[PDB]
Amino acid sequence: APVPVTKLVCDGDTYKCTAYLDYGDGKWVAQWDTAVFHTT
Amino acid sequence: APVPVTKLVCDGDTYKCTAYLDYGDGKWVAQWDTAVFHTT
Amino acid sequence: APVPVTKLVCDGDTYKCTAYLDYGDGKWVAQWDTAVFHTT
Ligand SMILES: C[C@@H]1O[C@@H](O)[C@@H](O)[C@H](O)[C@@H]1O
Repeated sequence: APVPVTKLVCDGDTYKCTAYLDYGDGKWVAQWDTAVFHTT
Repeated sequence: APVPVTKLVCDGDTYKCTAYLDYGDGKWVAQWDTAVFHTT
Repeated sequence: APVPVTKLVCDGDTYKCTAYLDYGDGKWVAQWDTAVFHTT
């Protein structure tokens, strides 16, 4: 299936972004490595 | 030059994450792999 | 800690997504590599 993403967050401690999914009981997420930094 | 992401979707079987780009003919996408899992 | 992504863009020539983050002076972002392409 194609599973819709509801919203995103990212964490500078873990260097993970997390997508909340519209699926099942509402507590599934998708997660991936990201860089995080203060820009200019 | 960066363009808006219109939406995110996530495949149920591969956990491939697809971002639909607002640009030109509307058929451009971005893609990456993710880990999907169930939380508390 | 997880902070909201307020905006999401993708850059075709760099193959990078940039997430803008709701934190601090508002210049925090997150970035990851992506495949970019035109769909059928
Ligand atoms: C965007 C920020 O990134 C790092 O500085 C973290 O220590 C914060 O919790 C926040 O996630």
